Amino acid sequence: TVAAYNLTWKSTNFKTILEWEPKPVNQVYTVQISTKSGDWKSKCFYTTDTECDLTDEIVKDVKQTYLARVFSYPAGNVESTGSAGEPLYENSPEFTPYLETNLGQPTIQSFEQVGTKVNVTVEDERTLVRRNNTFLSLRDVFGKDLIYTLYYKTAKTNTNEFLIDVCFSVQAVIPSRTVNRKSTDSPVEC
Amino acid sequence: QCASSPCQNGGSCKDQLQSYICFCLPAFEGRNCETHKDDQLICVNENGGCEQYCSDHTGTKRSCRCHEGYSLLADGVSCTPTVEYPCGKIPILE
Amino acid sequence: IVGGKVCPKGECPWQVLLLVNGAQLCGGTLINTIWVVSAAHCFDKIKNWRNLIAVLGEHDLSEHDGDEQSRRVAQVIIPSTYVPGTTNHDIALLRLHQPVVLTDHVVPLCLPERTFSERTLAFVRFSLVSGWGQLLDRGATALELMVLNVPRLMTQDCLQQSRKVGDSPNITEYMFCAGYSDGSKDSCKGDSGGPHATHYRGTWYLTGIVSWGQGCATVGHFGVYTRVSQYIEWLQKLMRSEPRPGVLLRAPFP
Ligand SMILES: *[C@@H]1O[C@H](CO)[C@@H](O)[C@H](O)[C@H]1O
Ligand SMILES: *[C@@H]1O[C@@H](C)[C@@H](O)[C@@H](O)[C@@H]1O
Ligand SMILES: [Ca+2]
Repeated sequence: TVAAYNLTWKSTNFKTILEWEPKPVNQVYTVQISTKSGDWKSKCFYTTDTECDLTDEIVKDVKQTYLARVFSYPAGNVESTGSAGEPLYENSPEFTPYLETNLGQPTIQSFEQVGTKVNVTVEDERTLVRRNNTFLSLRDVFGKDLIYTLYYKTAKTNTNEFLIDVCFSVQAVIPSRTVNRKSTDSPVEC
Repeated sequence: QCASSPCQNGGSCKDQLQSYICFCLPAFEGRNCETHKDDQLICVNENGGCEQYCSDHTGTKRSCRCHEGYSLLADGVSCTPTVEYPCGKIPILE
Repeated sequence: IVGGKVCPKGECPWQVLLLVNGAQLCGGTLINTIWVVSAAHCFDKIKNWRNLIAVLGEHDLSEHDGDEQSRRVAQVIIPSTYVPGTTNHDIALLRLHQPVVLTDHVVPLCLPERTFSERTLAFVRFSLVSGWGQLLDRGATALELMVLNVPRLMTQDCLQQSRKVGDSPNITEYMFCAGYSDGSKDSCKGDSGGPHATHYRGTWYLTGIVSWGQGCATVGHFGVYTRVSQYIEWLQKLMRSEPRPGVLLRAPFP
């Protein structure tokens, strides 16, 4: 019976998946996830998949740090290390959604070219984070934490709108981030 | 990239650089919304939703049960003391 | 208990204090009116059994309010695989001579079903250990009941996080570790035999027993407990069956 390895978090816009290896040869897996002091909660019971969507659990508090671990079982079973009499498992890296989730590639929506100035506006794109069955937007979750970055040489704003004068691609940015600080360039427009 | 409509069960797809992302309806999860929430009432999952004891059954719904001193309520999941000092309850806090 | 708090009176009502000759021995847990669960190793020395006594409803050891009830302990049953002086199979079950009386202040802890206990209670993160033992590795035993919340670990985590030691015993399938490895909070000597108790939707359940230890609150180590889930059907066969003569009994295990 083989322990999972290379457990990794793939996350964009809070949509969150844990992947690991190997592909199961006569064994199944169960994932446990938990905050650093919550109880553990099972997902993906006895799957032969090597991934698990943990989005629902992690969007319940995006500022918490989560640990997941993945258990391996035979056949068959339901038992055991033998040895310690528990399921063989392995641990994921820690994961703190608010600080590590990849910002999705934004999309410019509006280019009204008013006077001597063009006003290019960026879209407040929905995330996997829900309040009452409905989805919060990037701006709802990050507030004054998220700025944007325009190439058109470069500009920048911390609202969802720019304004320049006499080509166009954007960039979500969270400056306070140690990692995945910069989104990926919106698809280029004009 | 979303062009192959990969979100099942009514979900929306939003394409990404080199991939996509499914926004699922409330009762579904999974990469492709393929996972049925309504559908994993088993004991190793939050205790089958039972307050105390869980029994899984071949082919049928799991049933809940109670410790001695307790009896199962109408809702089929909760327990209620049937005695004066039930085990594992703190009367000063009750 | 190193690093805990005073348990407010009657908030650990299943807490038992074991005395020999009026001297502190151990903790225990009340699982019904006549049966207390303790730790085998407490009974390794015991000169005169005549006076074994369990105290229920005890709180402040230094004086005497309404609530205590004392009982002679009629029998001490320990697993037949326990070997005196070693760590494995550290559980004892004690028959009181007469039942205690359940009050505000004296209440049994639920002995859970085994698979409930493997499956659900083992993944409730925090549980309470309590006692009147030493408040620090070499220090003074307590006088009011001390309580402490520790997190449980799966044994692989335990083995991974602990400093290796010449000759420290194996953490077996009859054991688990909960506690902290930064040296702040642990159970300690004289906490033995009492309860690690898990709260789950409104009811509390024995999940473990205080057992052993590299010192207490030692940097690099966790508390080790007896995994009560292995002995549930042993505990129950014994409680259901017919009293036998003798004070110490070695009952077959499994
Ligand atoms: C539908 O099509 C996408 C790409 O547009 C593919 O990656 C999915 O796996 C498929 O189901
Ligand atoms: C996109 O959002 C998802 C959650 C569902 O509402 C779909 O019907 C919709 O198109
Ligand atoms: Ca007293």
